Amino acid sequence: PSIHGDFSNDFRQPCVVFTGHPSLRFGDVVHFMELWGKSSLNTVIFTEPDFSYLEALAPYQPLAMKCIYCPIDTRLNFIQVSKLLKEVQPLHVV
Amino acid sequence: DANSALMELDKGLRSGKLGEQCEAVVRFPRLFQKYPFPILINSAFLKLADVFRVGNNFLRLCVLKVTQQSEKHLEKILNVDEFVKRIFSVIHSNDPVARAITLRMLGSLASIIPERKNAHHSIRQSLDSHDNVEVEAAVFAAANFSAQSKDFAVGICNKISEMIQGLATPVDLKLKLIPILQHMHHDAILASSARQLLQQLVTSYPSTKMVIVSLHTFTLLAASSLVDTPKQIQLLLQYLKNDPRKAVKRLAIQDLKLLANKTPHTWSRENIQALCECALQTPYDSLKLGMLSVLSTLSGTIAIKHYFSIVSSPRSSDLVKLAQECCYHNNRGIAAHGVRVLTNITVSCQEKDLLALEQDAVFGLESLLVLCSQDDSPGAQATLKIALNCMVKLAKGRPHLSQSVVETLLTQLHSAQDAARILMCHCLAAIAMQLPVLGDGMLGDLMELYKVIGRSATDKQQELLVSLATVIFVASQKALSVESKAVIKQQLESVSNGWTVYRIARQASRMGNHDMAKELYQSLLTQVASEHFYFWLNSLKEFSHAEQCLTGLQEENYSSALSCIAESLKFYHKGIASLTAASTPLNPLSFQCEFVKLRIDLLQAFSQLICTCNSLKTSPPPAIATTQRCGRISNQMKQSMEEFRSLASRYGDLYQASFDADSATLRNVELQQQSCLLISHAIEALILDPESASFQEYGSTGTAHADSEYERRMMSVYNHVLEEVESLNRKYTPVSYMHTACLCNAIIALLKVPLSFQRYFFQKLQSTSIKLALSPSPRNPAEPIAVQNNQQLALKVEGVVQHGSKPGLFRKIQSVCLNVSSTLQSKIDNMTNEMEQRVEPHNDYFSTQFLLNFAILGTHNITVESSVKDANGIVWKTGPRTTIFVKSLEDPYSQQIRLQQ
Repeated sequence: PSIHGDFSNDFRQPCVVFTGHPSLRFGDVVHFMELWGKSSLNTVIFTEPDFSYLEALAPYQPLAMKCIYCPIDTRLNFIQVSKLLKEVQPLHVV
Repeated sequence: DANSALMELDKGLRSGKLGEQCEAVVRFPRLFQKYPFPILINSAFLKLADVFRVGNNFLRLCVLKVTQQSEKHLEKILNVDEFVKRIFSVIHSNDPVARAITLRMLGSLASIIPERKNAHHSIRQSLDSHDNVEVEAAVFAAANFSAQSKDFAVGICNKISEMIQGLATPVDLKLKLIPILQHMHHDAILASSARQLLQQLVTSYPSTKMVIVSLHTFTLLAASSLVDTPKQIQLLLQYLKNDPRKAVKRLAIQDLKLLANKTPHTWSRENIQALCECALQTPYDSLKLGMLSVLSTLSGTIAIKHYFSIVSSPRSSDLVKLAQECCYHNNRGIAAHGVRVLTNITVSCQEKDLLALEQDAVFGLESLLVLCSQDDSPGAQATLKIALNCMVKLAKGRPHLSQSVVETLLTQLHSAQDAARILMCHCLAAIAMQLPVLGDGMLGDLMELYKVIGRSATDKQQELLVSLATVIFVASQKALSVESKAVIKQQLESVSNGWTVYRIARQASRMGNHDMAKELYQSLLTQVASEHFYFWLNSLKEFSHAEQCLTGLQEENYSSALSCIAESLKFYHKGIASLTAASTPLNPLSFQCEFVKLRIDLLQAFSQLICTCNSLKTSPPPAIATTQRCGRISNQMKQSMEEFRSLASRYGDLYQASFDADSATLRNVELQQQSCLLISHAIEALILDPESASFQEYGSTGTAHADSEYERRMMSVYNHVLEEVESLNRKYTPVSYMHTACLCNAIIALLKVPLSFQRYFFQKLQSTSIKLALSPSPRNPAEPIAVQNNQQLALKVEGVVQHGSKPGLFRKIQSVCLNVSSTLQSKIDNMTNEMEQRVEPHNDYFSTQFLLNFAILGTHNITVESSVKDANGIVWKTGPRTTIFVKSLEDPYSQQIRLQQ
């Protein structure tokens, strides 16, 4: 549920940690974005769209934390949008 | 070798013999005094506890004695619960003497266990027991718990009320149990119930014994609970007035004495009327002395100002006439108390229709004096003390009487014994010290008195010569004549002790007559039987020589200024070489060496300044290149700024680092620092930026305390130099020669007023030191404490204060400022962890927790500084300046991670 407890006496370096809100402004993600954000040995893996990558690192620059913009999106793109529109063609498009 | 004493004495404790165990137990308080740190204290107290648990009831009394003696170390015990359990495991025994001893131990331990419930239950259970030693120990422990706990106070209030007026438990036990009611001030209604019970007791048992005990209890309740002290003062006035017994009256006297010492602002006008009226119609004389002693202690405070308050003629007031017929009384002590009262009325509030009493006052003193001069008894000596203190205070408050004061004193300096010459010479010394204009009015008369001492007795002779030559030095405010030097000299060649001449020499060095200081220091130099005392006397001789060279100056003559300054520097340098040779590890003379060194630096600042003023007459206007500062003289006086400002800072550093001197030595250091600021301001107002001065001394230049003649002449010189600076502000060219002449006259004016070696140069009264046992691991010497360079270092500095004597005589330690810093010793340098913490000691202990962040790679240097904060607020920079070494290691996994990254 939180760092406040069982995470203190079970934590194991190195790890894979999944943290709080991806906007990088509130949660437990700010704590691990600090502390560990001092060495180039570690990396942070941004995976979620609709939040700007460079804007999230903006309060945290200057910074030595390795960063890879690896966004995973499942929403349909413009090719299948065209397929959808030529499949079930409407009278109007908004 | 800290715990080794513990193992030695506890090896003594594991004997099977009672004697060796008792010896170790009674040897524990010395070990407590030697190392006061709570690790040793806690360990030794637990060992005392489990020796107390199993014992043959005589070891128990010894451990009780040790606990009674070492009361101030009781708050340092860490494992309190185990200690108290081991002690408390004896209440459930069946030997009544052992139980009584254990309740006495609980009463001693009361401070650390105020709210332990089983202790209160044991006190209540054993309090109504039938074994007398158990009962007495229970009353002791109930008195000691009742001073701190409140629920215990109310329950024992009910219980002791019942057992006092239970009509069993005979009168000796009632006398023992009334102080339980004394300690019973915790709550308002509790105090009121105790007050009603005490009033019922004092009207119910009208004896000599119970009335005395109940009245002392009742007044301690009143002086503890400040809600109705005037009611008890009132009740004491009826007990002192309407009671035929005598011992009750004597307690009323000592009671009103305590209450007037404690809370004098609550004394109402009709209370003083009642006390005075009861002091009139008493037939006895000891009672008269007691009441007027109470009124004398009441006269030294603001109770008189409440008494003589507007909204009757104060001549018709009871106090002043009572003071008159007890000032003109036959007995000496009542006369001393009365003349104290009259002097205190005179020094206090200034209404017009009291001034006639002034005349009466001064005549009273001399009348009393001629009664107490020719008696030679310790009571008459105390009467001399009281009379002369009144003389000093009377001359101090009203200066226009003072001249008459001093001349009367000289009359009784003609005809009195060898014990009355002293302390009258001291009174003359004080009066001629702060108020100097009368001192010369003695002059020569003391000469002939001093001549009489050529053929006086021998027992009190040396102190008497010391007193007479001291008041000679004080009275000679301008200088001493050559014939005066000759007569003093030939008299102490006639007879002297050798230490008497040392006291005279240091008195002369104090006042400023350095030529007789030279001669007596020569006399000491031929004398004396040790190395460093010889070097010390040689140094003092050289200082006196340089100061006579400084007295040989002439105004508006710069040639003699350079010559005499050079002579003063060479004699001071022989003296500072002698002082450096005189320094010892046992007595590391630090104030004297620093004071002399900064005096040398002040005179060399003066020498560079005077020859720099000569440089304008010894160089061009500037150069052919310069045609808003031009010339080398501007750079030279900028260097004068640097030197004088640094010198003022060093005077401030000497002020802050002493803390053990008196007011006079500190004020002299302030005089030297103010001289440095004076010269700095004078130069930076004349030549270096006149433009941004714009002040013209907008502060007060008058109405000074003037506690010494040297202070007054310093202040006069300061005001004259500032007047010259204000006048010569922005009229003339920036270089000028009126500016250089102003600096020259300022230097001459500072060096004309000689010097004053004060008390801390010779004798040290207060000695305070701090320990600061650093315990991260304390190391050894060059071995550093290893840190892992991923965690901080818990320093855990702990300290204790050591007092030489009379704990705090002049200033008292309120809080102590510990500062810590680091330094990278590998070669800012690790200023990132400068830390500060304030400590309030409990009795003597300092306990703080310091975390130091060692982050980079290297060996670091932890320095710890102390700083005492006093009651007024001035910070004092003493301390051991403790340094310790750390090495920063790294985790091999972290090293491999950093190498891979």
